[PDB]
Amino acid sequence: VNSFSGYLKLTDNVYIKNADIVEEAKKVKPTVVVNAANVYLKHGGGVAGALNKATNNAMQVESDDYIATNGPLKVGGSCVLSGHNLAKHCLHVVGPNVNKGEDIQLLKSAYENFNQHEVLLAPLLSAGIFGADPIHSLRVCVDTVRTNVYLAVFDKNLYDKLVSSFL
Ligand SMILES: NC(=O)c1cnccn1
Repeated sequence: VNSFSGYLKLTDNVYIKNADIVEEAKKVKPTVVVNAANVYLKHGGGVAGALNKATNNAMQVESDDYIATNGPLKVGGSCVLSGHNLAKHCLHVVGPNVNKGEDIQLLKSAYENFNQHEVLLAPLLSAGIFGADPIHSLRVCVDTVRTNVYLAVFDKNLYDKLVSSFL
């Protein structure tokens, strides 16, 4: 049993809810929250901007030190950093950004990072300002992630479309 509440069960391991991932993280304090990161860990907008704002910019300070030491992530890659006030850990995962012309086939590689964690609170990778079709992102998630993932969808309209179109 875990603390996640109000989720619709899509599969054996994938759950979904219409929710603000910041508000959900603040309530649950999950072991892992996933950030929709870019390779530079520049948390300017979308899930990343909202998560970083909720940490009072501590996520960005930590991230800048990580990049200064290690250099940029790969598209499809990830790193584990602090979850600050939101979670124990933040898994920063880089999905392809369609608005930068990145290979959508890298979305499966991105979701494979989730398999290193038994339970996660996450957004749909490459959705929102990353430009991918969120229906596609949910299908790749279900077909790739084997660990238990609780998906928070910010938009109510999109949530209802994801549920009502789910195969
Ligand atoms: N939870 C949010 O504030 C958020 C903002 N932008 C995109 C997705 N989620």
